[PDB]
Order: sequence, then C-alpha cells, then structure tokens
Amino acid sequence: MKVRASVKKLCRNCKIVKRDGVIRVICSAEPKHKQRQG
Amino acid sequence: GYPLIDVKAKLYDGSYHDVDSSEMAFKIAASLALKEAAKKCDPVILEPMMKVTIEMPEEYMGDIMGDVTSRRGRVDGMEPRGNAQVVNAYVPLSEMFGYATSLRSNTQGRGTYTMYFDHYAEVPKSIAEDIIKKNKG
Amino acid sequence: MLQPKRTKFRKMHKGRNRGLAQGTDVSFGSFGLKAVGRGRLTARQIEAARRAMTRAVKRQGKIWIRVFPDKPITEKPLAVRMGKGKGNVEYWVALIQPGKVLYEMDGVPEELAREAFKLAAAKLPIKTTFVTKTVM
Amino acid sequence: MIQEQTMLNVADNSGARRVMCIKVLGGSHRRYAGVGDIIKITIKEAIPRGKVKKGDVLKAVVVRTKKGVRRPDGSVIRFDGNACVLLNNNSEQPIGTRIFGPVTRELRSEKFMKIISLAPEVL
RNA sequence: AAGGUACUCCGGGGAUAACAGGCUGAUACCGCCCAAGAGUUCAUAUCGACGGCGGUGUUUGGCACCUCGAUGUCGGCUCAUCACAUCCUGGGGCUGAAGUAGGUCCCAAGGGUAUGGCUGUUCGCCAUUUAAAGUGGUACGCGAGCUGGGUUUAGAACGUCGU
RNA sequence: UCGGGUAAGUUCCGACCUGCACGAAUGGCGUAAUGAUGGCCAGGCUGUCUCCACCCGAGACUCAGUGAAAUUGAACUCGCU
RNA sequence: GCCAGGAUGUUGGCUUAGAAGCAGCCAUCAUUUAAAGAAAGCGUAAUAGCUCACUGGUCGAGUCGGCCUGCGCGGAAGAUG
Ligand SMILES: [K+]
Ligand SMILES: [K+]
Ligand SMILES: [K+]
Ligand SMILES: [K+]
Ligand SMILES: [K+]
Ligand SMILES: [K+]
Ligand SMILES: [K+]
Ligand SMILES: [K+]
Ligand SMILES: [K+]
Ligand SMILES: [K+]
Ligand SMILES: [K+]
Ligand SMILES: [K+]
Ligand SMILES: [K+]
Ligand SMILES: [K+]
Ligand SMILES: [Mg+2]
Ligand SMILES: [Mg+2]
Ligand SMILES: [Mg+2]
Ligand SMILES: [Mg+2]
Ligand SMILES: [Mg+2]
Ligand SMILES: [Mg+2]
Ligand SMILES: [Mg+2]
Ligand SMILES: [Mg+2]
Ligand SMILES: [Mg+2]
Ligand SMILES: [Mg+2]
Ligand SMILES: [Mg+2]
Ligand SMILES: [Mg+2]
Ligand SMILES: [Mg+2]
Ligand SMILES: [Mg+2]
Ligand SMILES: [Mg+2]
Ligand SMILES: [Mg+2]
Ligand SMILES: [Mg+2]
Ligand SMILES: [Mg+2]
Ligand SMILES: [Mg+2]
Ligand SMILES: [Mg+2]
Ligand SMILES: [Mg+2]
Ligand SMILES: [Mg+2]
Ligand SMILES: [Mg+2]
Ligand SMILES: [Mg+2]
Ligand SMILES: [Mg+2]
Ligand SMILES: [Mg+2]
Ligand SMILES: [Mg+2]
Ligand SMILES: [Mg+2]
Ligand SMILES: [Mg+2]
Ligand SMILES: [Mg+2]
Ligand SMILES: [Mg+2]
Ligand SMILES: [Mg+2]
Ligand SMILES: [Mg+2]
Ligand SMILES: [Zn+2]
Repeated sequence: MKVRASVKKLCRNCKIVKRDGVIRVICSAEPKHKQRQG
Repeated sequence: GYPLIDVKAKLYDGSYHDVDSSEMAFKIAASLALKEAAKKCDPVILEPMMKVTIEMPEEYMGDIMGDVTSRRGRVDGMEPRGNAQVVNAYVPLSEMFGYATSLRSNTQGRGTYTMYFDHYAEVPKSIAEDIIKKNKG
Repeated sequence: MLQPKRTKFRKMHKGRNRGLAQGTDVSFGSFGLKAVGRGRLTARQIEAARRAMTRAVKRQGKIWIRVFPDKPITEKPLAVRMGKGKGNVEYWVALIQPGKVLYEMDGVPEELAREAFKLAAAKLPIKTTFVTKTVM
Repeated sequence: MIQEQTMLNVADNSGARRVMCIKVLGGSHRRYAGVGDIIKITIKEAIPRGKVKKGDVLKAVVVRTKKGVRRPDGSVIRFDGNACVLLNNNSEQPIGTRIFGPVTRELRSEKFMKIISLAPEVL
C-alpha cells in the first residue's frame, strides 16, 4: 500500500475509487499500484 | 602498482656522453620515460576476464543469462548441446566469485559451469577508481 | 544560471512586486508557459525548468526564455546581528507578475509542448498556464 | 548467589584456578546465578600450559555455592565455596576432562550430563 | 594626561548583556510534490538528481518583551509525568516476501525499555548483556529534596601575553 | 601514536618528538630520606554498593508547665485550557 | 456490456549473444479487407503466448471530453486536560 498525497492511475488496469471519504487506487493487474490518499 | 601490459615502446632517438655513458644511466632514463608516458598515455586498470561455459536445462536459461548480465558479464552465445542448453559468456574473475552456489540456486542444482581465463579487459572506471584508492592505501 | 555579466551597482533595494506583467503574448514561438501567479523566479529555478522541458522535447524545436534574473538578492550570514551594513549577494532573481510569458516553444507538436511545460512547471514556485500564439 | 565481580573457584582441569563473573546471563536486570546457571567469566588466575589462559572471556556453569540449593522437602545443601565449570563460549560444553569436588542433582540435564558422569559425587 | 583590579567599593538600570520564559522560524529536524536517474530489464521493492510546497518548536540563531530592592546555573542521585515523529511486544499492505530472516509503509502509547571500563561529563568509544536498551516535552523536569566532580571569588604554579 | 596494565583504561606507567607555546641560579636535569601534598594500581577489609532488614538509645508524636523567630497591602487563598 | 475477427510480404531493416509489434536505432511501408499499429499494454533469451486499438455482430438512447465558475474532500504529527 502506497500512502501518498498525490494518488493516480499508474496503468490502464488501475482504478480510482473513493471509500469512506478516502481516495484510493485499486488495481486488478499490479498490487504495487495499490495506493491510498493520506 | 600493477604490472603494465600490452604497451609498445619505440626507441626512435636518444643521446650519450662517451665519458658519462653507462648502461645503468640508460636504464634509469628508460624508467623516467615510462613515468612521463603514464602522465600522458592515460594508464587504465585491466581485470582478468574468464570464458564461462554453463550447461543447464532450457527452463533456467533466462535466469542464468540474467545473472551473467548482472555480474558485468556478456553472453557470447548459446548452443543446444544434448538436452541441456550450453551458454558461453565472458565474466570478470572477481565477479564470478560465488557463481557455483547461485548457479545451483537458479538451476535447482542441475547447473554446471567451467571457467578459464580468456583476456584482460579495462575495469569499470568506478571500480578502477576504488582499486587505485585501495592500492594507494 | 543566468546572471548579469556586469552591473552598475552591486546591491538593490528590496522594492515591491505590484501590477500586471508586460509581455503577455507568445511573440517568438507557437506555444508558451504563462505565469498566473505573482512571485520571484530564481536563476536556479529558471535553469531547472529549462533542463526539464529541453529533455522532454528531446532536442527538437526551439525554446525561448522570456525572463532574466537581473535583481540581486542579499542575505546575512548566520549568527550575525542586525545592522553592520547590508548583507552579501547570494543569488539572482526575476520579478514575475500575473500574465508574464516565461517560456515559449516552437518546432514540436502541441501535445509534446503541453507535456514539456507540465514537467517544467513542477520546478517553478508560481502557478502557470499553457498559452498559444494568437492572430491579434 | 553469584553476581558480577564475584570470584569463583574452578572445579575442572581446564587450567583456570580463579575466575570472575562479569555477566549473569538470561534476562534483563537479572541479579544472581545459582547452581545450574550459566555465567560469563574472565580468567583471573591460570596455571602454566593449560587449556585456557588469563584474560580469556568464556562461559561457565555454576556447580557449587555457599548459598546452596533448596530441595522440595525444605532441605538445604550448602558448600564452603563458590565453584564453576568452564564451558566453550559457543558450544557451551565442558572444556576440561575431569571434575573435582561434589556436584548436585540440579545439573542433571542433557546439557550438563558430561559433568554428572565425570563428577566424583552427585548430592 | 596612560593603564590594572579575581583585593575591591558606592549610586543606579531589566532603559542594557549572560540563564530560563516570550515573539520569530533563517537555520535545524520531520513530511510531501515533480521525477532525470540507480535498481540486469523495470522511475516509484528500495532509492532518488535538478527544482518546488509544507509541518514542528526541536538545534544554531535573530530580537531585547518579563525578571538586575536576586527568577541558583552543568552533570549525577532521588522521584517522576506527558507527547508519539514507536525501540520491544500486538495488528496489517507492498516487497527485488521460497523458508528462516529482513526492507519499507500504515495502524497501535497497554506494559516494558542493561550493567560496567574511561572521562565532571551529557555524549561518545569500548566490554558484556537484552524482546528491546525508543525519540522528544516538562524553567535543556526535579539544589525551601540530596550531591558539589564541572563551572566563575579570595591562595599558588606552568605555558603564553604585557615594561 | 606505539607498548604495559583492564573483559573493557579520555586517567596512570614506559616510549616516540610533530616542543601550538621546555631549557640552564625569575636556574636545567637527577636525587636517598621526608610529606594530614597531586595522580595511578594491588592485597586485606568492609552496608560504599547489589538492596536493604532488624535492634539500642536522643528527638519527632501525646499530656502538664513555660514560651520564641524570620515573614506579612488586604483575602471569602481549587484544577484545566 | 455482450458475441466474433483482430491478418499478410513480415521476424520491416540495421544493430543486437539473442531483439521477431512490444532492447535500441532507422525506418515507416504496402496487402487482404469489416477491420487489424511495421504496434497502446501484459509477457518472453529470443519466439510464443495474453490482449488491445481498429473493426464486424449484438444491443436499443443518449453518450463522451475539454473550458469557465460556486461550495465541499485529502494533503494535516506534540507534549498537565
Ligand atoms: K584607574
Ligand atoms: K507533509
Ligand atoms: K519495476
Ligand atoms: K536579574
Ligand atoms: K521523560
Ligand atoms: K512488514
Ligand atoms: K505503549
Ligand atoms: K532555569
Ligand atoms: K543540580
Ligand atoms: K523554590
Ligand atoms: K533540605
Ligand atoms: K632573577
Ligand atoms: K641544583
Ligand atoms: K608521592
Ligand atoms: Mg552595587
Ligand atoms: Mg526590556
Ligand atoms: Mg520595561
Ligand atoms: Mg534568551
Ligand atoms: Mg532535491
Ligand atoms: Mg528560540
Ligand atoms: Mg525597541
Ligand atoms: Mg519571565
Ligand atoms: Mg522582590
Ligand atoms: Mg503514528
Ligand atoms: Mg501510558
Ligand atoms: Mg492514553
Ligand atoms: Mg485494556
Ligand atoms: Mg557508560
Ligand atoms: Mg533543568
Ligand atoms: Mg527529560
Ligand atoms: Mg540544602
Ligand atoms: Mg526547587
Ligand atoms: Mg568544584
Ligand atoms: Mg589569584
Ligand atoms: Mg620561561
Ligand atoms: Mg615581558
Ligand atoms: Mg593505549
Ligand atoms: Mg578509576
Ligand atoms: Mg606516558
Ligand atoms: Mg620557565
Ligand atoms: Mg644563562
Ligand atoms: Mg636566568
Ligand atoms: Mg626534573
Ligand atoms: Mg505543650
Ligand atoms: Mg493553574
Ligand atoms: Mg482543506
Ligand atoms: Mg490530549
Ligand atoms: Zn495497475
């Protein structure tokens, strides 16, 4: 889990979702691409 | 402080004084010449390179080649000898240290290799710099 | 790092940075990076942004820097008290007002230019915007 | 009841005659070692041409204490001196070949079974 | 018409310094943004040039607002109490995580969190432990609780400077 | 810095000389004996300490008698932010 | 969304140990087409493989992306409460 101020898509499979007032980058191809805004 | 190799010296001109001419003097003069040559000829450090012949099942070929290109080595080529692809490569002797264990780790203890000195090649500038520092002190 | 080759005087009063900028049009190229905020662009910042955009365009087309750091900025050494004369010059800056075209570019596609200017803008302390040359 | 600075006698033929405990092993702020406890020692007095020399830092097992050991009936066994048996720093096995003086049943473990065999008496 | 005073003295000043507090945050420490690169290949496992934006009050400083009809000052001892930017133990994501063992980040402050050699030391280095030997705040916590080694009275000497 | 001593020695002892900035009666270098003199080490010894326990006395406490002191604008004199 | 196709000179060439869409550098094409990049990704020593774009079928009404602008969100750790 990468916790950063600047969260973004790093691929075409990476997806931006907001959960419980948190912007997150969930990915179906690469676990390295999983990010949380914080 | 390493023996200088692969250098040609051409004695084109010189001088002598019959009275003061001594073979020892000329030997000293020769040394001085080599010294000044170094100041202008850009002496570089060379490292012993070894031809490595690695035989393994094709399944582990990618890993073997990766290890070589990681140890500052170059793959000279490959050949499908028997059922175990043979990879020919040149790798620095210093880098080759510990290849046996890594080879067996990568090939599931199904890999074998033979290393024999091939040539002397220039050491990477960074590594060479370290060598000079070490030899200096 | 841009700096005047010679100056009439070594040091300059602080001054103020009010008003709108002069030179608000893309005058040399097709695309430009315009300042929307107010501040001081240092020479090092100007260099960093230039190096970034130059690499991005991969030595294609031409780049004009419309800003020069002509104002000397002094600083006092540490552990020195107030007074005892003005400090020594440490770096050179350019005063920027809203509307100033900082960089212009030509000889590239707009998409490459927009990307290159984005990379350079990240090295700048002021907010910027992409602009294209107009007929009038 | 051995602590740091406590001088012990040696109950083996390793060559050491007097050792000093420099650490009680096996826990933070651990105060004392009794019979069966392993300590870190330094050799203070050794005989010429021994297995060990003066100034050596190794391990030892305490085998006799003036404080003594308690038995499950409330009985006590006390000795006249504090005595230890030197061990290898790594293997923690006896350096000597012979044990001198009595030992206790508190050393009846797999680790210290050699001492029990070599010991003249186990009390 | 030149100096010395630690042998000193008087009148004054927090109008003006040293200590601690305050304001400030350059500097310091912590975090983030951009990503050239390093990482065999692969920016972002780990790391990160050139530059950019913050946070803390936390070092070196700036200022001279409080105290000069007195706010005892280093280190130790005794006794602590808080923060969390977590040293150990608990939970978890990623990993360049086979296992063992690590790296890195997130969550978590309940409890726990060496003895010695040397030196006034804080510290540091060293020896040997430990699950770990945390980082800070508290008048650099604590002398109407202790100490008095450091340091800044009067004695004396050396080097040095000076007739 | 090197050597000794210690498990570990910014001190000590023996060297080295690179004397910031020794040096010859504002004496130089030695020196037996002497010293409530400065530094360092060892044996003995121990509550100095690990880590304090118990005991004997004088106070402290209670009762009777006598009976101070510094200080003090006035007080109906709590915590926190 | 879903069901299909997603190619042929050709592995473009050079370079490259190897480089074949997917190391790099030059090119930079043509062909059959409904359409298919001398390849946008994953993947491989290299290939392959796995996609995608593109396109065709199906489906049956809106849909997609910039620009300006109002109010919010994360970025955001401290010491007695
Ligand atoms: K005077
Ligand atoms: K931050
Ligand atoms: K990678
Ligand atoms: K004062
Ligand atoms: K504390
Ligand atoms: K982890
Ligand atoms: K805790
Ligand atoms: K204070
Ligand atoms: K004190
Ligand atoms: K007080
Ligand atoms: K008192
Ligand atoms: K004289
Ligand atoms: K004399
Ligand atoms: K003496
Ligand atoms: Mg006075
Ligand atoms: Mg004032
Ligand atoms: Mg005032
Ligand atoms: Mg102050
Ligand atoms: Mg930087
Ligand atoms: Mg301050
Ligand atoms: Mg003022
Ligand atoms: Mg005050
Ligand atoms: Mg007063
Ligand atoms: Mg936290
Ligand atoms: Mg607590
Ligand atoms: Mg709490
Ligand atoms: Mg609870
Ligand atoms: Mg210590
Ligand atoms: Mg204090
Ligand atoms: Mg503290
Ligand atoms: Mg007192
Ligand atoms: Mg007090
Ligand atoms: Mg004193
Ligand atoms: Mg005096
Ligand atoms: Mg003199
Ligand atoms: Mg003089
Ligand atoms: Mg020494
Ligand atoms: Mg001592
Ligand atoms: Mg000496
Ligand atoms: Mg003299
Ligand atoms: Mg003379
Ligand atoms: Mg004289
Ligand atoms: Mg003398
Ligand atoms: Mg009375
Ligand atoms: Mg209060
Ligand atoms: Mg906000
Ligand atoms: Mg709170
Ligand atoms: Zn992804």
